[PDB]
Amino acid sequence: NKIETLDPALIRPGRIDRKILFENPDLSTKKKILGIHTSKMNLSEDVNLETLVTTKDDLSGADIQAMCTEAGLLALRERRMQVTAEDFKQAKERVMKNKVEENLEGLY
Amino acid sequence: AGYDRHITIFSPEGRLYQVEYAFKATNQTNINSLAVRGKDCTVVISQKKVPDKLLDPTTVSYIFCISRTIGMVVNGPIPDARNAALRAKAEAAEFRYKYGYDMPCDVLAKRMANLSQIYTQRAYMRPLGVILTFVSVDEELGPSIYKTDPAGYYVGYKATATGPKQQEITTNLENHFKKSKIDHINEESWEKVVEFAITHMIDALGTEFSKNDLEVGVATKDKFFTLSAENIEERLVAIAEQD
Amino acid sequence: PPRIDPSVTMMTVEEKPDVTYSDVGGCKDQIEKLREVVELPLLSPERFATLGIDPPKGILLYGPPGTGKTLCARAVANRTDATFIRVIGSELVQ
Amino acid sequence: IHSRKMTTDDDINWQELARSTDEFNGAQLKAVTVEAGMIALRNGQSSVKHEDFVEGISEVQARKSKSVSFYA
Amino acid sequence: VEFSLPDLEGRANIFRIHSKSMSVERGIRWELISRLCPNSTGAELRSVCTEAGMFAIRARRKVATEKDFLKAVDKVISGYKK
Amino acid sequence: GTGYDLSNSVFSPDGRNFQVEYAVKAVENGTTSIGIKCNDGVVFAVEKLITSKLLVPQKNVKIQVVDRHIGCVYSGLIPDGRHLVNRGREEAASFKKLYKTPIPIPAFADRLGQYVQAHTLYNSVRPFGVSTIFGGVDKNGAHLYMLEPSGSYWGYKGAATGKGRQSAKAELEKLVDHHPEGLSAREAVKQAAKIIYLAHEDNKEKDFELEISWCSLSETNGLHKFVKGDLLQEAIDFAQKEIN
Amino acid sequence: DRGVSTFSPEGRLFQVEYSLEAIKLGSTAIGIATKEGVVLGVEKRATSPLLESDSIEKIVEIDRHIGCAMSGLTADARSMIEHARTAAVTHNLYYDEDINVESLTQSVCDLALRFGEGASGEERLMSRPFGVALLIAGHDADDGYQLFHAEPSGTFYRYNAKAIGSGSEGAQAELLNEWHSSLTLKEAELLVLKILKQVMEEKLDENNAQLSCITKQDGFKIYDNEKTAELIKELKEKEAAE
Amino acid sequence: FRNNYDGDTVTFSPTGRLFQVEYALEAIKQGSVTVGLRSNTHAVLVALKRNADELSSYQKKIIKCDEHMGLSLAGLAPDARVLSNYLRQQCNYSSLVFNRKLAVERAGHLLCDKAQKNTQSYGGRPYGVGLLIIGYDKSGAHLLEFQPSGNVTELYGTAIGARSQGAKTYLERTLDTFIKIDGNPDELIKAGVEAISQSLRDESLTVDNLSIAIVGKDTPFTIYDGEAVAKYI
Amino acid sequence: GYDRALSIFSPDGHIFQVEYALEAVKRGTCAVGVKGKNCVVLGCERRSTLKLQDTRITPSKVSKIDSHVVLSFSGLNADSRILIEKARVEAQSHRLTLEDPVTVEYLTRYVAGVQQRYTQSGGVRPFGVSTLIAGFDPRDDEPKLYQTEPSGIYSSWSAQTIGRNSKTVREFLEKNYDRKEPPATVEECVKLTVRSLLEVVQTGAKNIEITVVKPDSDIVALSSEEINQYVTQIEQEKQEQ
Repeated sequence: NKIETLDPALIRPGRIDRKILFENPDLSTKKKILGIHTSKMNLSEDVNLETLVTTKDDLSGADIQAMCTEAGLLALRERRMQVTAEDFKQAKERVMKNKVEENLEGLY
Repeated sequence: AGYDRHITIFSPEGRLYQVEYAFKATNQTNINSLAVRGKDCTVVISQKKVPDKLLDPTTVSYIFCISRTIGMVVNGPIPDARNAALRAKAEAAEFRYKYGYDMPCDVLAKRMANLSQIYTQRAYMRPLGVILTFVSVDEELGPSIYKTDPAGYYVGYKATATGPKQQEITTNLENHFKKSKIDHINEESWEKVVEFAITHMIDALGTEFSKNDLEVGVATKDKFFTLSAENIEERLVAIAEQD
Repeated sequence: PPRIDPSVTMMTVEEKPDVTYSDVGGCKDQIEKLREVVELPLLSPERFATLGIDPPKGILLYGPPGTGKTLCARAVANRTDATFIRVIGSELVQ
Repeated sequence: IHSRKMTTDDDINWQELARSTDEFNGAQLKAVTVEAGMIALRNGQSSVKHEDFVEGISEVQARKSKSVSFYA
Repeated sequence: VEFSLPDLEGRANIFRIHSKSMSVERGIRWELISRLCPNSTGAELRSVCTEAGMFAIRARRKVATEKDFLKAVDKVISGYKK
Repeated sequence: GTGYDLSNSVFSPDGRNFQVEYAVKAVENGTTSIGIKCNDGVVFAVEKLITSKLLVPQKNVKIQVVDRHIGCVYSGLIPDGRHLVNRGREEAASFKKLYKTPIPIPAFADRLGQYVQAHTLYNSVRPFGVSTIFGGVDKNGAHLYMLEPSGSYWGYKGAATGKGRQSAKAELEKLVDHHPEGLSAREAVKQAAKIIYLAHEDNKEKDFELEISWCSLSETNGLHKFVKGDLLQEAIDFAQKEIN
Repeated sequence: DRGVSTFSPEGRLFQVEYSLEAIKLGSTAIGIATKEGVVLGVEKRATSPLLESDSIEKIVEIDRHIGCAMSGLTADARSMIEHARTAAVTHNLYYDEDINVESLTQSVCDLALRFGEGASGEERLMSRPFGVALLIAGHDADDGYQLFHAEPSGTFYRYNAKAIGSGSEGAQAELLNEWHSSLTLKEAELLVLKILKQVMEEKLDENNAQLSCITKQDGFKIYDNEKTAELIKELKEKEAAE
Repeated sequence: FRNNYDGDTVTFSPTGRLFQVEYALEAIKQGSVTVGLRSNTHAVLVALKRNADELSSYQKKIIKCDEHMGLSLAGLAPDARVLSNYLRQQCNYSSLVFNRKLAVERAGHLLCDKAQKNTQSYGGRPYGVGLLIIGYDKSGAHLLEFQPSGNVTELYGTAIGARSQGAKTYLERTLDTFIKIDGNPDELIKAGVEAISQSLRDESLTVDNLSIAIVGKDTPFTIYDGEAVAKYI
Repeated sequence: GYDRALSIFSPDGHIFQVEYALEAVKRGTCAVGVKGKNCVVLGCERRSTLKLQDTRITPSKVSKIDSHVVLSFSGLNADSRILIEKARVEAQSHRLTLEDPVTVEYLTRYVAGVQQRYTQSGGVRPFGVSTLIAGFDPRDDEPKLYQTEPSGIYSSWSAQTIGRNSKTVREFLEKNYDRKEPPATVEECVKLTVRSLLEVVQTGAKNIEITVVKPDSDIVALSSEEINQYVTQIEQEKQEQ
C-alpha cells in the first residue's frame, strides 16, 4: 500500500519499471462482487444487480461486502428467510452515507 | 508556543507574563523608599547608591520635581523613569492649559494610570520597569500619597514602601500607626517629620547611611523642593541628638 | 581462527574494463579530478618519486548513488589497464 | 614547510604567495601544494614552477566555488 | 570530489551513449530529450531507455522514432511525483 | 521557551533585556574614548585604529560637535554614533528658534536621552549600540555626561568607555585626588594622551592616531576647537616618555 | 518563516534566487540584434489543441521604434508594460523625443525593487517583484539598434543575441559559432526561426511561433499566420540540402 | 545560533555584531574591482566591467553625479543608482538654494544616512555596494572609501573587490611617489594601470574592460571608453 | 495600514498562494461552456444534495455585465461577487468617458489586472475563483470567450471547462467540437453543452442552468423545462446501441 517505507536499495531502479496505481471499479466489476455474496443470499425475482449499481458512491470491495451484510440483518429482525428488494436499497443508503456525503460543504 | 512570555495575551492561568517581568526590574537598583505624611505637609525619603567615585551627587536624583507642588518618586532604571517623567510633567502642564488651576493629587495618578495601561494593553509597547510614587499636599484632603505601579493601578496609601525590603519597612509602619489610631503623623514643624521617617527606616533596614547615600524629598503646603547635600547632613546631625 | 568462509568470491573483480564513456560523458569537473590521482600514478609512477609527494591515502566520493560514481573509476582505469575491484556494501554486510 | 617535501628549484617567494591568498589555515595551505604540484605534471614537468603555485591560488576554491552569477 | 546533477549539457552526451547500443532512428536529437526531463540522478536515466523500446511496440514500430521518445520521457516524469 | 533576545519588548524572567546587554558588547569591540571634566570647560580625547599608512591624518574625525558650544564623541559603530548627533543638531536649531537662547548642557542631556529610550520601547527599531559622551560650557558652568546604549546617563567627573575603559577608569579616579579643585585645559590634554597609550597594549597590533579636542570658557569662550600647533606636539612627547 | 530582506551568506537574497527559477520554467524568447534590424520570436507552448494563438501575445509594442518580448510567468509582465509605456509615451510630452532604449531599461529595473517589508525609499509597498524576464529591443539615432534584457534583480546588459527562459543553455550554446559581425535581415530571420524550431517540443506551426522585426523607417511590425508560414516553408527548402 | 539569531537586521548577537550587516561585504569582494588614486589635485578611478557572455556589452561601473565630482561602484549595479539619485538631488539642491558645489566630505555624510536607516527599523535592508567617490574643491582632492555598513574614510587610494590586497601592494610602497605628482594627469593614470595589473588573475584588460575616469581643476570629469584608454595600455 | 506580505517564492520558483488558489477552482462547482459562429453558450450546475432553491430567489451563477457581454465563474462565489460589482462599475466608467460599451477583451484584462494587483500587493489575499468571461462586442458577431485565472494569465478558448472532474470532461469537448468547423446553429451549441454535463451530474433537470447569448444585445435564458427538452433528445439517441 505504501512504497515510502520500503528499502530503496531493494527497489533496484531499472529492473522493475512498472508501478500500477489503483482504479475505481465500473458497473461490471461491482456486479462481480455482488454475484458471490448474493448467490447464497436469498433474493426475490425483483432483485437485480443493475439497479443497485446504478446509484452508488462508488464503494470499494470492503463496503460492497458490508452492503449485503447489513441487508441480511433486516430479515433477521423481522424473522424471515427471504430478503426482499427493499432491504438491498435500504442497506445501500446506510453504507453510502457512512463514507462521503457533503464533504463539509463550503468553498463559498 | 512561547508567545505567552513574549507578547501580552490572555494566558491559561489568566496572567500577563511580559508585564510581571517588569516588576522584577524595579529591584535591580535595590532602592527602598518610604513615604510618610505630616499634618499639613508630606516628606518622602529614598535611598541613593553611588558605586562609582566619579559620579556627581547633584545630578543623580531618584526624586524628581513635577511642579512647584506635586513631586514624584521613582524606583528603577532611569530610561523607563524618564518615559513617565516626560508625560507627568506634560500632563501637569496640559491641565492648567485647558483649566488654569493646579492639578489635584489623585488626578495625576489617574492620568498616568491609563498611560501605563497603553504599554500593557498594546503589544508593540513594552511596560515600564519603574514604579511611580507621587506625594503632595492637596488643597482639600491635605497630605495624600498616590503610588502608581506599572500595572496602571492607583489607590490611597497611608505609608507605602518599595524595594526588596518593603516587607520589613511595612511591618515597622504598621505597629506605629495602630497605637496612635491615626493614618498620618501629627506634627507642626516639617523638620521633625524628616527625623520621624529616618527612625522607622533604620530599624527596618538595620544600617546607617551618609548625606550622599540618601535623598530626602520635602513637600510643604503650596511649595515643593529637594534637600541638598548640606541640608541632608543637617538632618542626620539633628536626629543624632535626643533619640 | 574458525573464520574461513569460502565465500570470498562474492565480490566482482573486473580486469581491464571495456567500458570507457557511459555515464561519465557530459561532466567535465569529475573527470579532471580523477585524472591526476589515478591515471598518472598508474601510468608513470616514477615521476611522483621525483615530484617528492605521495598520492592521497583516500578518495572521498559523496553524492547520489548509481549516477556513474562507480563508472567514473572504470573510465580512468581504461587507459591505464587497471584491474577494477568493486566491493558492494549491500553484500558486504553479513 | 609544505614546500620542503615538494621537489622544486627553490624559487618560491614566501611574500608573493602569502598575499595572494585570503585566510587559509594550515590544512588549506597543504592542499594548495598538492594541487599546484600536479599542475606541472599535465605539461610533462617533473619539478614545480613557482607560477604553478599562483595557478593553484588563482584557481577558484573555498570562496566563489563553481557559482559565478548575479552581481559581478 | 563532489557530484552534482547533470545539466542540459551534462545529459546531452548521456543519452547519446546509451542510444549507441540500441537501434533507433539517427535523424533525431538527444539534446531535446534531455531537456524534457529536469535535473535528476543519473541512475534514473537508465530507466528511460528501458521505456523507449516499449511504447514503440504499441505504435507497431520496431525502432524508436522521434515521436516515441516524446511519450516515453513524459511517462517517467509523472512517476517520480517530485 | 526561549526567544527572549528576538525582540526588544520581550523581558527575560530576571527582568533584563538581552538586546541591551548585547549593545554593551558592541562597545567593547569598538575604539575606546575617554574624557576629562574640568571647572571652566571639558576635554575630549579619542584614538583611532590605523590599518595602514594610507590614512591621511586630521581628516576623518570621530568627534562630533553640537553648534559651536558643545562637542560630542562616541565609542561604537560609526553610523549609530553619527546619526544620534544629527538628531541633536537639528533639534538644537529648534531650541534657538523658540527660545532664542543657546541650548545648555542640561537641556541637551535630555535631548539625546529621549531618543535612546524610545528605541527600547518599539521592537521594530534598533537601539543605538554606541556610548555617547558629550559636554560643554553653559551659563551655570561646565558639565560632562556619558550616555549609555540603555539610555542611562548621569554626572561624571570623568568619562571612560570602549575596549580600553578598564585601564582608563583607573587613571581618571587618580586625577580627582591629585587635583580636587580643578585642572587646566593644557595639562588635561597631556594627561589624556597618557591614558590613550595605557589602553594601547591591546591595540599594539597596529598603529595609533590621537585626536584631542576641548572647549572651555577663559580660553575658547564657548567654542569647539581641535588641538593643533605646538600644543599637540608637546602633548605627544610628554606622554610617550611617561608610558615607557 | 523567511523574510524577503534576509541575505544569504554569499551576499544574495533567497527570494531573488528563487524568482529566476520561474523564468526557466516558462516559454523561451529568442532574439538577435543586428545592424540592419532586430528579429524577435517566442513560443506560446499550447498544451491543449483547443487553444487559440490570437489572444496570447508575448511581444507587445511600447513604441513604433521600440519593442520588447516576455518569457516565464506572464502574469507579472502586464504590470510592467503599463509602467514601461508610462515613461515612454509621456516622454513625447516632456522632452518631445523618442525615449532611449537604455534609458527605458533603467526605468524598468528601478521598478523591480518595489518589494520588501515596507521600509521607506518609496511610499506604497509591493508583495513580491516581477518574476518575468523582459527582453527589450529598439532603435535610436545614436548607437543604432539596441537590445537589452530586463532582469528582476535590476541588472541589465546589451546582448547582440539573447535567448531567455528555458532556452538559456540550449539556444545560446549554438550562438557562438553561428553568429558573427556582418549580418543581414534575411540571415537574421532564418537563424532565429531555425533555433526556435529546435527549442520547441512539438512541431512548429504558424500559431505557437510568432516572429517580429525592428525597422528604422517602417518601425515595429508583426507577421501574421500567413507571413510566418512563408518563412517556415522557405527554411525547410534551404535546410533540405546539406 | 546561526539562522536562529536572524529574524531581521535588528536582532543582535552575543558577539556584539550583526550578521546581516556583514553579508553586504561579501557582495563587494566577489564583484568587480575598482582602483583609485589622488595627490593634491586630480583623481583617477580604474574600474573593471564584467558580463555574462562574450556577445554582450559591458555595463558602466562609473556614475557621474556632478561635473566636478564623480564616483565608481563595485557591487550591485541597480542598487547603486538609488544612492546616486539621492546624491544628484543633493547636488541640484546645493546648486539651487545654496548655489554651492557639494563638498566630498559632506557628500559622504548624506550617503551613509540611507544605509543606517535600513539597518535600524524592521523591514529594511541595506543594499550592498562599494563606493569610491572623488572630487575637487578649493582645498584639494578627496577620495572617501564608502562601505554599505556606513563606514567612510578618506584615503590617498585603495581597492575593493576581488584581489583587493594585490592592488594595495603597489599603493603601499609607492605611497610616497604619486603624492608628489601634481598637474600631470598622464602619470596619475599610468600609476593606476600598474596597480590593477598585479591584481589580475584572469586576463589582460582590453579597450572595453578598462574604464578610466578623471576629474580636476582645469579638467572636468570625463569617462574614457574605447580607444581613449588604449594609449595607457 | 496592514503591511504584512503574503506572496513569496517557493524553492522551485512558484508561489504557494497561487498553487493552492487553483485547487479551490477544481474543487468548486463545475461550469462548462462553448461558442459557435454566431453564438456562445455557458452552462452551470446545482448541488443535488439538499435543494430548497426557488427560481425567483436563487441568484444566477452567470452574471450579466452588459447587454451583449456575460460573465460566468466556476469557483469561490463570494470572492467572485466582489469582482462582479467592480466589473459593472468599470463598465459604467468605460461607457462614461470613452462613450463605448465594454468589450470582452477589455473586461478580461481588467479582471485579470485587478486580480494581478492583489497578488503583487502585500496585505491582501489573492482571489481563489477563475471567472469565464464571454459575450460579444459592439457591432461584432464574433464570440469572444477568454479564460481568466486567479494568477492573472488569460487566453482564448473555444471550449473550456473548469471545476470538478475537469480533466475527464475536457476530453469530450475535443472530439465533439472542431476549431475549423464550429456549429453555426444556436441549438447545436446547446446540445454540445448538455452532453458535457451528462457525464458529471446525473439527472439534473432543474439543476442545470444554460444561458444563451445572441447578437444585437439579446439574451435568452432557458427555463427548467426548456433545458430538459435537450436532455431527453440526447439521452434517447445515445442509447440507440
